[PDB]
Amino acid sequence: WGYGKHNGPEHWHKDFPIAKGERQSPVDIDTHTAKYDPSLKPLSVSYDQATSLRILNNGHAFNVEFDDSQDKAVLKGGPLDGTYRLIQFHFHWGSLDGQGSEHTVDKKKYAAELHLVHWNTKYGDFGKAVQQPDGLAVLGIFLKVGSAKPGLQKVVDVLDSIKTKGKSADFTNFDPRGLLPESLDYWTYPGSFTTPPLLECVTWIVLKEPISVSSEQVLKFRKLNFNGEGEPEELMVDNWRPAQPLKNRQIKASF
Ligand SMILES: CC(=O)Nc1nnc(S(N)(=O)=O)s1
Ligand SMILES: [Hg+2]
Ligand SMILES: [Zn+2]
Repeated sequence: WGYGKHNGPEHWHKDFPIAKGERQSPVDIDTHTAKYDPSLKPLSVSYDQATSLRILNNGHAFNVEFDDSQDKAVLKGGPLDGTYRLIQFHFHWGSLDGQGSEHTVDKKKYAAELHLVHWNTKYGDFGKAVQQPDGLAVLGIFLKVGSAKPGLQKVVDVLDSIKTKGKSADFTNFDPRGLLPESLDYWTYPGSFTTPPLLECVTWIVLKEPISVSSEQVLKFRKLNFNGEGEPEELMVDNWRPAQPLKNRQIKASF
């Protein structure tokens, strides 16, 4: 599967029939139809103990991986019941600044989207959490092009080392708190992974406020490759899935 004409999102249903399911992601967030729900609690992001391990180009995005053997970096509160552990974060971006996010807000696309993936610890490991309707919680953050985000720079600087598919580099002591917006206001709805296998195990929490990154920072993302070393070079750009039918789900807003 991939993102090109012949293996892109419109073809994914043939190998993963869940592509046409009832709670697929991403979706367009219509701000006027979202329901303010006053019983939604504040989010609790406790990332002071986080331990990053490595950064990896996996052929469709680059992931920073975290040590999740202990409650080191956790998400709770919000719409969640239970503690969810951070296992990795990745981005989806475009070839041009006016496209790149997966979720849109009143049909507006942003330059990129950050996903911080968490799994529900009551299920014991990640592989069990993908068997449950509330197994995962992904925190989504929009990126707009503007001033440099200083906290993103270590990530941008290592990208040359993992240019092609399969490469990795040790990436310790990166603090994910430098990627968070000021406000933790959010929208939440029940959804899925946005890449195959597209499992419907995710409570999505999409933050209202985007973070700014510079043009130079998002250009470095665009220099990555989909292909492996020694293959024809395919630039890793536009690795996003288009919005899916909300199909009678309700988007709740914390504000
Ligand atoms: C192993 C893993 O994390 N897989 C994911 N697949 N899609 C994801 S996304 N784009 O919805 O955050 S995370
Ligand atoms: Hg599931
Ligand atoms: Zn993602």
